[PDB]
Amino acid sequence: YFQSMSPINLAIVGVGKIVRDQHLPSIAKNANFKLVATASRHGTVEGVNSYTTIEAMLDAEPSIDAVSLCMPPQYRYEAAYKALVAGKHVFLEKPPGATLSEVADLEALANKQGASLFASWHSRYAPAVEAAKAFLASTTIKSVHVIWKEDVRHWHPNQDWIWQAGGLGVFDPGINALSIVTHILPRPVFITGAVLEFPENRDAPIAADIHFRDADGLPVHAEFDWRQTGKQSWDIVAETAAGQMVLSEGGAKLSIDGRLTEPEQEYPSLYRRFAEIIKAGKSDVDVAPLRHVADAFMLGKRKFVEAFH
Amino acid sequence: YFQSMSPINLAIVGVGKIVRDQHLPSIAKNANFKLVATASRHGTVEGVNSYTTIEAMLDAEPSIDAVSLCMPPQYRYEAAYKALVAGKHVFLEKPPGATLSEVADLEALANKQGASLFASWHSRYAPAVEAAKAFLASTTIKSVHVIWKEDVRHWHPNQDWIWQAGGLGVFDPGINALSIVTHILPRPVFITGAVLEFPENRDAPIAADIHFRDADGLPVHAEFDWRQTGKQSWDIVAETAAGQMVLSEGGAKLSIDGRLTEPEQEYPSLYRRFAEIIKAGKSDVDVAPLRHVADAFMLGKRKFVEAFH
Repeated sequence: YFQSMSPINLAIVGVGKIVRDQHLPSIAKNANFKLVATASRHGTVEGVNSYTTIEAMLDAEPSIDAVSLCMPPQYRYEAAYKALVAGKHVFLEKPPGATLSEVADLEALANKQGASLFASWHSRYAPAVEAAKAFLASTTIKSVHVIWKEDVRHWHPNQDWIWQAGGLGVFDPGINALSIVTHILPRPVFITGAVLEFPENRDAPIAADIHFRDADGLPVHAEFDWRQTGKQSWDIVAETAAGQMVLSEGGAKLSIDGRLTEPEQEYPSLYRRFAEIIKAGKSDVDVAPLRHVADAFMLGKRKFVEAFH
Repeated sequence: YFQSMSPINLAIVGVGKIVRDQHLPSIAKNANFKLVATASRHGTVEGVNSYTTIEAMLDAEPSIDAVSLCMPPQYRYEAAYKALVAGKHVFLEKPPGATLSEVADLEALANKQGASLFASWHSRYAPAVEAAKAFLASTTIKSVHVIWKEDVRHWHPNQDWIWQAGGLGVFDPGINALSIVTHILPRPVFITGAVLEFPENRDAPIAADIHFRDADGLPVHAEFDWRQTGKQSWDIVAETAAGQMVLSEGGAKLSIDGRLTEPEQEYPSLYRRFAEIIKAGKSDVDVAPLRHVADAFMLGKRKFVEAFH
């Protein structure tokens, strides 16, 4: 027989491009959620109750069940903490925190409160991702090459944050490839060597060359480059004995040998995942891609290339 | 009534100073262990069966129950992996791996095999550590200052490894203070800002200034310095309202207010801990201090100071 379900009452904290282009539109389509409030000193949503602080909102809106926290990782611990302390489920934007320690702390808090915490990784939900995963599982794998090369100027015009110590530099778009690889490969990998290319100012890298291995010694090469002004590349190529998969366009398209076998629904699947784990009563906090970033910074030979303006 | 127990049959893999000064002597005193074999291309132990490779030893000595792996983190994954694959308990030297990812991998392997894995942190077992921990628990804490300043020249004469990318630089002795703080404090902390001081060659830092917070905003300041040629400092000072604790000499001595309240038994307690968790059927892999190191490298403003010879 049919089981009726009331919506999960959702609040949004934060504003910006991703909030307008991705969050709000996906929420509007998702019937398992009701958007009941927003909290921000930088904007409101027409016809939705608004508050300037997360504490003000948690006080005044006791019907809230969950919160999507859309700010950058810098400001984000404190807000995630109060939400979980209130017992709300929490949807974290990518990467899930500034440090791994903050995140492991938030995770412990969440378990203790029975609240579902979620590290979203949008790229992991790009439309050819699961078909790559299922493929690689039936097949034997030889090598893996990750190419993620894009032009800063085009995507991050005049921005300061990316270059702060902590801003991650090229790892900012790079963690997305990591969030795919981590899901796609059969076995976990680890960094074996890394080179990090910094400008003379600022305190964050422009390119990286990284090698990984798994336990069976499968080699993984990753190149991240923020100077690729020409052809845009977001691919992960795997030499297989069945016999060569290419996943391109940030996980969007899959060509087995050359037989190129759906449309981009990343944020809508994130919200499906969030609805899903709330109803299962679980968390989904995979830190593996942020862990790879931190390892790269810890192991990386710090190489200086020029200046950037 | 009395319960009799046979020894845990132990193998040692690796050689060096710590093997002679700490491991072997502690093993010799510990009746819960029997040293049955060694594996190394760099030395043997008189009257103990010797092998050149860990695989040779695991084949020929089926009575082995556990292994202490004493090599540096570089070589150490592969050996830890084969041991756990064999189903042996594993005692890892500090830090437990080169990367956090390798360690999380070894941990998963261990659980899957039912084998006890152990990240040893010797300094955590320094003789005033538990008295600090119990103190801070009954008390309210204001601030925490960590001073860990030592002269390289004295302790690491002419060594190359410490400066490799991956060698950790000053974080090598610094992770020991981290391994205390992590145990001593009531709540977990996280890095809020960090400065990392590199020489012009090599690829690893000489000093670090690091700030942390916990959830209640308790401030923690840490200074690590490898140029302190004068007074040797390994202290962690906590301003309390009961009313000021000093833990000095790498966790060895405790002065509450000035009432300075045992002798150094780090490795013997490590082996007690290892015997203990094997009999309980559990692992003890606290990565929190290595996690702090990786965070520091990921968040750190990379500052250049001079050259080093």
